[PDB]
Amino acid sequence: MQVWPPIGKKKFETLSYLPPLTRDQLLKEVEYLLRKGWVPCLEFELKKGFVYREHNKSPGYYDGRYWTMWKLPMFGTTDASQVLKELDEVKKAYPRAFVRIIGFDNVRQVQCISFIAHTPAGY
Amino acid sequence: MQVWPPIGKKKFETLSYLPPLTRDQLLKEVEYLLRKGWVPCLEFELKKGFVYREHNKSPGYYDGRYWTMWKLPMFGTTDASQVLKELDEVKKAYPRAFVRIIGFDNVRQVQCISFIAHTPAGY
Amino acid sequence: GFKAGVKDYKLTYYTPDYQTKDTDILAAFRVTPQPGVPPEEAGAAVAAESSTGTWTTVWTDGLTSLDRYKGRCYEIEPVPGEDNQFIAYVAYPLDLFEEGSVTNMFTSIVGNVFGFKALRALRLEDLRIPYAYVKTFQGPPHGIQVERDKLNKYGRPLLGCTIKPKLGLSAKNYGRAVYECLRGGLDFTKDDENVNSQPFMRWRDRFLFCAEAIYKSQAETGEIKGHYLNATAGTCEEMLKRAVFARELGVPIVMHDYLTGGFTANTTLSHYCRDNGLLLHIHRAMHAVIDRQKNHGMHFRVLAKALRLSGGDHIHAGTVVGKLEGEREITLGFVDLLRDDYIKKDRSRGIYFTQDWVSLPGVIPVASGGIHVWHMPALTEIFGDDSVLQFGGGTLGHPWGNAPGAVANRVALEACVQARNEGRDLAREGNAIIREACKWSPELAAACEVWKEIKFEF
Amino acid sequence: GFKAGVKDYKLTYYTPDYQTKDTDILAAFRVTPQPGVPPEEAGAAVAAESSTGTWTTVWTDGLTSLDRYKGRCYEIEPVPGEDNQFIAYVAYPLDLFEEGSVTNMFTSIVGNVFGFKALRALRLEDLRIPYAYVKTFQGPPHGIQVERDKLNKYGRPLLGCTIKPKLGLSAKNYGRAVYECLRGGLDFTKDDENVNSQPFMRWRDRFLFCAEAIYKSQAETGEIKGHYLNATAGTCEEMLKRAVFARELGVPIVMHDYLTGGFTANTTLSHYCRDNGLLLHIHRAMHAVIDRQKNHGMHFRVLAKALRLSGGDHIHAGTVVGKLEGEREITLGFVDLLRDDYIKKDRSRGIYFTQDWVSLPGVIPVASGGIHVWHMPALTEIFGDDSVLQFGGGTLGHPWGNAPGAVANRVALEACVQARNEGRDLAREGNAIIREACKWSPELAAACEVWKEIKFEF
Amino acid sequence: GFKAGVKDYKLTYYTPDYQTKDTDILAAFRVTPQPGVPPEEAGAAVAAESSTGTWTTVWTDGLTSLDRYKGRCYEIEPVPGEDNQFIAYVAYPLDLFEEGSVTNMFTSIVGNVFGFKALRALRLEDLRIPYAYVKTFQGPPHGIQVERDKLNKYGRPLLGCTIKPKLGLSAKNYGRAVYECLRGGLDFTKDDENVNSQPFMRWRDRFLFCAEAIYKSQAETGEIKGHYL
Amino acid sequence: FKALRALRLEDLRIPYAYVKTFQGPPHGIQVERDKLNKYGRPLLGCTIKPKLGLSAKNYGRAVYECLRGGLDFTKDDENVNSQPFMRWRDRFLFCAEAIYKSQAETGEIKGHYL
Amino acid sequence: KDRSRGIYFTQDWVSLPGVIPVASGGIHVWHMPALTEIFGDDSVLQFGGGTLGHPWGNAPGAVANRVALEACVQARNEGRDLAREGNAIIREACKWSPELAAACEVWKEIKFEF
Ligand SMILES: CC1=CC(=O)CC(C)(C)[C@@]1(O)/C=C/C(C)=C\C(=O)O
Ligand SMILES: O=C(COP(=O)(O)O)[C@H](O)[C@H](O)COP(=O)(O)O
Ligand SMILES: O=C(COP(=O)(O)O)[C@H](O)[C@H](O)COP(=O)(O)O
Ligand SMILES: O=C(COP(=O)(O)O)[C@H](O)[C@H](O)COP(=O)(O)O
Repeated sequence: MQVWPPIGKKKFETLSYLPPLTRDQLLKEVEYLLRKGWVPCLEFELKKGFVYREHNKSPGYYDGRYWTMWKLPMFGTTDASQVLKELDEVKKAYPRAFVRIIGFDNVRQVQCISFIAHTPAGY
Repeated sequence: MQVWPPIGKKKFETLSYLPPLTRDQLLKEVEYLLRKGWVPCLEFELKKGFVYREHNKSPGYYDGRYWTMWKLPMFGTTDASQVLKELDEVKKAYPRAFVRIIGFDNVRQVQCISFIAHTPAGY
Repeated sequence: GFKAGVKDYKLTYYTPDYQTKDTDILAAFRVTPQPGVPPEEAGAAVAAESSTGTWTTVWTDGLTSLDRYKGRCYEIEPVPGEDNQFIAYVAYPLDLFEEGSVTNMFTSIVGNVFGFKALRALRLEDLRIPYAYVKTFQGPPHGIQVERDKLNKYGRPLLGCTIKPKLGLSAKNYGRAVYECLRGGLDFTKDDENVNSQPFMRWRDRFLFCAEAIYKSQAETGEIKGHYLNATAGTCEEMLKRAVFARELGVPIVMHDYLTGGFTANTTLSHYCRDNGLLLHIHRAMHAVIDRQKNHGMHFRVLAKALRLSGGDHIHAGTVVGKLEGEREITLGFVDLLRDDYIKKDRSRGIYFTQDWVSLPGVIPVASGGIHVWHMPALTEIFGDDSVLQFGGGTLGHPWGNAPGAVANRVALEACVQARNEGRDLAREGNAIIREACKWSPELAAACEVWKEIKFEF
Repeated sequence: GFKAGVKDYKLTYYTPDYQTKDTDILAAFRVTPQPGVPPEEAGAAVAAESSTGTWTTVWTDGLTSLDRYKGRCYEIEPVPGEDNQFIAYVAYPLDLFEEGSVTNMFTSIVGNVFGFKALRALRLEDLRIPYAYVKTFQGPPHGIQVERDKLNKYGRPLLGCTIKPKLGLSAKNYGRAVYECLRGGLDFTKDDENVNSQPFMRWRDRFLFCAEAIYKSQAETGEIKGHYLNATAGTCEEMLKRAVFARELGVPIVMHDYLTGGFTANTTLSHYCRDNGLLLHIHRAMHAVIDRQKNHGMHFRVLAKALRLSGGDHIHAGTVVGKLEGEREITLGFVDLLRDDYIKKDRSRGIYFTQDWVSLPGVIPVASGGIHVWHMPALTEIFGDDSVLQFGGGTLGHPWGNAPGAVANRVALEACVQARNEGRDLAREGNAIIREACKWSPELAAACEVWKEIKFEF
Repeated sequence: GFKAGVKDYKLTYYTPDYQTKDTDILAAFRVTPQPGVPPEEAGAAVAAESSTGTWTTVWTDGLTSLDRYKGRCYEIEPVPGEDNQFIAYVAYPLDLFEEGSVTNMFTSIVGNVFGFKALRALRLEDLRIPYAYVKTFQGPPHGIQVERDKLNKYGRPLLGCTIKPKLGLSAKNYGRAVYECLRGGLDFTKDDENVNSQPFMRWRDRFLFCAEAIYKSQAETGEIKGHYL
Repeated sequence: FKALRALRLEDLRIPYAYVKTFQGPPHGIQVERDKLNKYGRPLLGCTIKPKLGLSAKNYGRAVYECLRGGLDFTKDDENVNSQPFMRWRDRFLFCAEAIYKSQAETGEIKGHYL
Repeated sequence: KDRSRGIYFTQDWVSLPGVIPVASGGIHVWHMPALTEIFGDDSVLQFGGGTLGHPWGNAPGAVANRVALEACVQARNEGRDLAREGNAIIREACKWSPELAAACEVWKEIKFEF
């Protein structure tokens, strides 16, 4: 019988309960995104990497859901390596940032995929 | 494509998106204020240089809009150098203060001009 | 000229040359007539009784226009096996129905016709809801896109858990079980359908302790959490009291049993949830009383369309693989009817009619009931990402407790998501994906050992 | 000690030595198991999933006392056929139920068990409502005695009539048909179940024209008149708007479809009617979807008991002789359950349990559906004075119009009443009584010639 | 791919092969373009600015489906004569509109397009309100049949009368003029559109005196009377 | 009027005695600048585009991005009320999140005309 | 009264608050000097397409509009004529603001003259 730690286990939604993604596993996620016809986009955050409720507490209101957009959604990108080129660029400019890769479906108008691609050392 | 930083870009209203004002550019702002027939006044703050909402959160309520008045509005002043003499005096007394120069129009009873004239090193 | 007396229903109500209008509500009834009752008469009797007709000629028919208002049996389709079974297609004019009222739609279509002495059995298989009628309903308080946007959850099915035992736990123990489940990786926990307000646990006490559990588990994990608080009650006043308190606590989701609570109360709650930003989870308690038998009742697909019109953000849609009845193809068919904007006629999936939803929000289907970790690949493959997979016994039955139970389900789900995204076949490589995940997850390995060989095949 | 894994349901949920308590809710389920499923296991699975159990062992059971809360199959009764059908008697402790909530009672008892893969079919035949649970309900807003006292009507069944065609009439034509029916001797007229508020006739227009008709016909005849105004709506807010306006008109009776509206909305209306002196007529629209088949669903006697708890002054109870299904002995059985204070167990009438109502008011049963003048003696004999006999087609289908149609029905009823009171056998001298009354009633003679030979035998 | 800058409206908004849907709101605009503005561009500018478009390319268009949401000029029908005048037929998808809101319908369709520098004049001649949109409105509180049934008036036009002078009468004189009109055979009298509540006559005073007049004239004639308040 | 070909109302002199019966603006120029703490320049705004078709989440995302770059305000298009593509309450809540995030980031008061 | 400006009557507002006028519809960075000169400080200048149409996205779009406005404000306050030195003020600002330079190249030059 093992006890699940109540500290040091902060999560980042989809794929965060699996071992950290390798560059090959990350590439495969981007390849799936593109094969599905979705538009990749990068988002980053430096100050508040987790949801909180400071400004309002009504149902469905949470602060920290919006992160900062890295440039623009990559419309027209057909190559997964171009998305990973952008990831390396954001990691270099902001080494202490939390970074997500997202994929948009314009028909249903919803993010169809989201996963953490980088985190700071300590959080 | 360049990304606008989401950190280290705190602003101070009018003129804060331009390169920092030179002593001559500052003097010219005071000269415009006086030429327009407005009353110069200096205001300073040491603890909270930005707006926040601690005491109330109803529409149009914000804390941190009022700063401390430096002496009184300079009624009768016709010389811009006298305003800059007062700026140097506040800067000397409070080196870690945020300092604004404001100009009042008594007819419309509104501040017609406001610009940051000094800030602490780190904020 | 008015002539008193009984005439055959087929004289007015059987119209085989009728061209259906895009504004008509169409019904596909599986009719089993009594011996000696011709299909044309049985079909016309169904059309007449469920619309404007009665057993004898009434003079008042002449004050109105039956041509304009009558329900019409426009087609009889003979059926394989059962004798002398047939599908009677009935068209009802838009004017017969009260706008925004599922209660009124059911009252006419399904009100009295099932009790006809002239029939042995009757099953309503499908309803074509005209898009002009769809527009009179609010539909889901939020819908799939809005719900995912509010919860900040993308790219995988959502994970839930029902607190167990169904009944008997105190409010404090309920909140303790809730916090332990949520902190382990489940997005949601939930009251059971029958947990309302009882001597063992009063609702307000449960709501407060569960809110404490939601906020503790959310702060701990960094992920948005919810616990479906049951608003189902004896009256609408109690129902709304419960939704008002959930709103005061700032919690994201509430739940309702639409069939036992009823359509009138469900539509009231759906409106309240839209006005107050609450997500609404729906339980289909009592559906199998109505939808189980092939020869009589109403297929779940009709009850599913009725819920989408009345309003709900989630609806229980079966598991296929779990402890309760549900066939694959029929399930996939009603899942499309719940989620999609346009669903083409497809008899292989039980879709008798093309259904247009004219942008009404989609409902998230919920797989719940006797499911565990080994079912994860099959569940992910059948439902895809726009679903909620719920594990009551599959979480609280884990040998190490709730948090490890929740980790096991979350790891199993994420392992299936990554595998699928990598090009693996969940339908074939299922067991292998899970066994691979067991090697690095002790929580999953412990769940796998307990539930090996647990299947539901009848 | 907690041991994870699946165990048989029969280990905790089959208790053949259990002594039922007077506080237990008892259920008589007709179970058809899948081949290879023993009755003890199928029965225990029913008891478990409708109370506290799940498919696997949960550690949380130890925080509570299952002995105190569990549902228990205490008796298995093999039934004729094969099949391998049986009656599973299940006892549920009083603590499991939310006070005054029919919704909660149904959610637990019939919520999920009907969908079990391990069963082929399941039908809930009867429920013993413990008198301690009965006391938590308001029940009928008025009941038999109060209703008679309010309307000043004694010594005969009440007479009603449904306005026809079901749909299509304007508000003014509705009020015209109402006035004509009421002025001829009917005590009541009513909106059909599906008449709510539609493009052909909006509710508020109908309510005011029907009030004009009630007051005109009452002043003309000198007898109190009513028209059941339908409050059934899409939302509770709309349902209450309707009842509020009927209250403003000072009109005596309102109507609701309890199954399509739902129990939550029904209980709110029943409470509103009690607070505002309105009589509440109940339509059982949709019941035959649930209660028709012998092997699956819920017998109407359960739905009848549920209505008396939730609240209604009248309820549709079938005709026996009319166009819709209903056997004599079973009908007499549920009519006693609706009207009486104490009903002893009686299997020849389908009463599985002795039912004590601890002074909860009785409900007036309503006979409606394909009945006419020749059915009057049989109807008076089956139901007796405490009943409402309803003639839609049998009034509006009279060759001379509504008022003569109403006279015919009133004369036929009063002829049966006088004959019975004089010592005549209604079951044997039926046709003769009606034939005799034809000599002094031209209205009755005209109805008799139109409907002679119209029967419903299948 | 997103490409910043100005493009012609006709590239996205002029669709002459578009098949209108029964759910679309259709608009018949009489367009008078400025000289040098082709009808296909003026039509497309009307469709764009009354629906989803702007003067320059926005990246946000790619987050949604313009095919699903855009207004479309699907047909140009020239007007005889030469001022460059034509009828531009525009189709707007049902999703663009707020249910039961005439305000929202007018805000989109007639909101900004009439002020276009590229046009000399613009007239909206007709609108095809789709029956799916019609169903989201209550429409008249009563309508023809109900009104006649309520007033017990059949077989002829109804007769009314507006109280004169438009303004200046006191509440008592208003009621006196009302009773005299109604008692002579008119079914209705009415306030002028101008008569609301003014220093010469406050509304509540008028309403009470007009009610006295309605009931006196109805009792006298035996016919139902009304005064539009 | 049949007796006229055309008529255009060019101006109205509203008498000051009539002006006094109206509240007029809820706040007006000075009060607005005093509430927002913005002086010495025109205010800067931006209408979210496409006019119609964006979801509530995408609306709030576009809002936050505009406000954080130096605009004082963003705004719903005149067309944007409550529609199948985006219901109002959803938009209001996501735009409030965007306002508060951008205001905290820049240190200047922000608004989004709802 | 001023017929050259279409004011047929003298209008007295007896202290009723003033309304802030909003300049909106097809404007971009090159219009900033003309807008500042016509309206002055008591105005709202709105850029829909002029922000969401920037090649680098919303935040750089907003920076471009904010820099262009503040460049006009500083220039005017320094004694420069916005009606004559307009294009020069903007070109000067492009040299230190990459966001403004990127906007200037996209809209240089888009005009609306009929
Ligand atoms: C089930 C059924 C009903 C009919 O009215 C026609 C037909 C028999 C062809 C049909 O199979 C087709 C239904 C479809 C696809 C659309 C509709 O009707 O809107
Ligand atoms: O109580 C449970 C099962 O819990 P567990 O997860 O322990 O099996 C659910 O409410 C059922 O799934 C409902 O059935 P359906 O979803 O078919 O309506
Ligand atoms: O509209 C009718 C029949 O009117 P008519 O008098 O013309 O036959 C009723 O709804 C039936 O009685 C069925 O109900 P139930 O079986 O519940 O009584
Ligand atoms: O949506 C816009 C223009 O946006 P953009 O900034 O993209 O051109 C406004 O509705 C216009 O200003 C029209 O109104 P008016 O002329 O009344 O101001």
